Amino acid sequence: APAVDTAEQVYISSLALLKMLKHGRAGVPMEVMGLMLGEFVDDYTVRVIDVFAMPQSGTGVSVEAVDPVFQAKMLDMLKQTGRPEMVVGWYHSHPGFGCWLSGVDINTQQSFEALSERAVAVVVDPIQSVKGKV
Amino acid sequence: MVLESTMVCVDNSEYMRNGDFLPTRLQAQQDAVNIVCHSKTRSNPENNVGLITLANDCEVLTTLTPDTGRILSKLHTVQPKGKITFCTGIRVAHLALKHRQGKNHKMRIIAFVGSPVEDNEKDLVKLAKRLKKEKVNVDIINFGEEEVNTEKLTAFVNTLNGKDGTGSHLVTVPPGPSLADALISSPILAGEGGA
Amino acid sequence: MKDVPAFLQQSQSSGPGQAAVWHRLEELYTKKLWHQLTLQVLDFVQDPCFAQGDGLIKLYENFISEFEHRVNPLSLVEIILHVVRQMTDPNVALTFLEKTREKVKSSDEAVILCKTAIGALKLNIGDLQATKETIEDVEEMLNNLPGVTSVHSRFYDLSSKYYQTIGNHASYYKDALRFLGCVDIKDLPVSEQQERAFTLGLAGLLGEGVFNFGELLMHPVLESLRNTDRQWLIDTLYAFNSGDVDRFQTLKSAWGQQPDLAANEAQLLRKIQLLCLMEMTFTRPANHRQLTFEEIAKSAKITVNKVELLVMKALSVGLVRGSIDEVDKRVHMTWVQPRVLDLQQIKGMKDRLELWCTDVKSMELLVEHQAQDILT
Amino acid sequence: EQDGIGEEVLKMSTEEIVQRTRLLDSEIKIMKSEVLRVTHELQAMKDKIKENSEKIKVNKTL
Repeated sequence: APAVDTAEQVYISSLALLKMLKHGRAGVPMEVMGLMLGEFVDDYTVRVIDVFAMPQSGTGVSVEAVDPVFQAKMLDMLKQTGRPEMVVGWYHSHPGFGCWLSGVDINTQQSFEALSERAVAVVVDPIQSVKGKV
Repeated sequence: MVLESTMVCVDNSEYMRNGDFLPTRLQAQQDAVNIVCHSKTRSNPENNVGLITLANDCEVLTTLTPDTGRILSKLHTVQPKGKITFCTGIRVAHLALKHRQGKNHKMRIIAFVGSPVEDNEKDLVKLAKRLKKEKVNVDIINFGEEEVNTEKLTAFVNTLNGKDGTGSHLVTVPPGPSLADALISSPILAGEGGA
Repeated sequence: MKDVPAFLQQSQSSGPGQAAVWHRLEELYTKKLWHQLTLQVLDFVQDPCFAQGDGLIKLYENFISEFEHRVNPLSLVEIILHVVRQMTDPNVALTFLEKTREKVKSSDEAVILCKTAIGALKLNIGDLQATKETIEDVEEMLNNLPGVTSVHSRFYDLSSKYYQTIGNHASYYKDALRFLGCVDIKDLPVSEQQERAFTLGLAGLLGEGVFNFGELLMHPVLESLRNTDRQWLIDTLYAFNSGDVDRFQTLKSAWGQQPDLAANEAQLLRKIQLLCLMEMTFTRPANHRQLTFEEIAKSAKITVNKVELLVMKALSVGLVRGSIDEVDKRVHMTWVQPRVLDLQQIKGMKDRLELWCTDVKSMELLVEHQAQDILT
Repeated sequence: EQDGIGEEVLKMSTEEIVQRTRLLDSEIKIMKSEVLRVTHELQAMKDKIKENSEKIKVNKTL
């Protein structure tokens, strides 16, 4: 809705930024994805603290990868450590597509949105992490 | 038991070497611990169970988990030349509360005392009074201490018990043959509230 | 029961007023007081005069066979060792030790004890070869655990005994070193240690190229051990440790009491000097490292012609590395061999570290003071 | 296995064998508890394998 949806300028920490670049890089052309742990303050500030990743596949991002089981499983670990984090959004890497969101990537983003209203979608370019511009 | 996270203590003592609990009390304790896991789940299924050895420079074998399989893997290695240190195991349950699964659950320790207490009585009576305010109570299963001397452990439990919302009890199972099955007598069904 | 009580009654009957001790064992088993049973056996085997006799041998055999989980093998294993020294027949003994080694209650270290004990038995009988193979196997098993203090040390003494029997002193001294690191007085008889320590002390000196005198000072096993002969012998080791030709050699009259030292007296005096090249260069000069020949020469009270030749042997062993310049009358050390902790040594290192700290602070100010524009 | 040999006669008394029988009753029940643990270990290893299998499956097809 135009009356409550505003963009989320993401403050990305060292732990998230490095994690995402490395994970995509090794998998190539197998694409990796995951949920992002962080905290949400303001009506627009998201700090991305840390990430864990979902199943890689040789077709890359798909509906099959996204299951509530992985997420639910993680949350139980979050309690046990005594970490508080709610889910800020999700990430993926596209070596096999550009920054444009692929047809399977939108499907995957819609599911993740149902769980956290404020959801962000990130393209990582693992390939570019080899060169000095990322 | 019912929305409670518990740490279960198994004895390491020289007294475990006895034939009174067949074949040996060390091996018997494995049967006992699985009774404690199974009983707690039976009453309500919403609780967690852990296992600590007080062997050597006290090591947590396994932390709070609903899984009986995890506890049982860890129990087979044990120090049969060790000795029970009652005082240190309480300390391990204190640390556990800050960061555990079931953070918001209640606090209880169920302890076996299969051998006399090693840690000075006075220190322990006094320890109980601090423990009442944080709201963790200790329930002691006594069959080792009673043979030698009068129950010191009784004093500890008395002072401890107040308002906590969880209670404590001294349960006595006999020092002679009764096998592991004696664990039924314990507050793993006999437990009550403090509030 | 008539488990262990049946054999035990036969034994109990024959001893005098030792019967009462025997009766305790029989009840504690019957009650199912296996923990009290474990302690009981250890006290029990010491007291009876019947024990040295055949009834006890037979009793331990029935005891072990019957119990591998009733009571632990570790207490029974300890019992068989006390008996096995008493016997007049080692052949039969050897056989019995092995017999006991069967199963385990839970985990008890008892397996190794039997193996070490068979090694001890072999050595006396005169089967050296056999002693050796078993010694090699146990040595690994013991070493692995941090929990073995005492057991590993008796085993190590046992290997030194085999080397000593041959009479080859060089080999003996080396093997003995592994014992010196492992040493502890507890559970190691006062007497085996005593004989070994006196022999060793003599042994190192006789060697052609073995030097660990500094190590010997460190351990109380050779140091605290003293006898008439021993007072002079430790003073000779001390002389050696510091690296003084002159102290060592003055002692010569005493040496004669031992003829071993007297045969290879020649070798002994040359060796101190060979050491001196290494000792003098690391200790006294920070600033220089070169030594004159003439110093050795007077000290040894050995001619000039010989020292040049002795110095050459010194370099070949590797106590010192360097070059010799004859025409300058110096032997220059590029390097000095590491040496085990010595009394002189520790003092020099501290002195040199102090000189070093002070220079580095002075120098730091110079380096910082100049080149201002790059210094950020 | 161990019993029903003539060697057993020599080594041990009869009383040792009957007492060993009494210990056995408790020992079997414990072994039954151990059944539950072994199954539990087997599933944990498998789960790692299951994760691995998802990846192998897609490549194998078209």
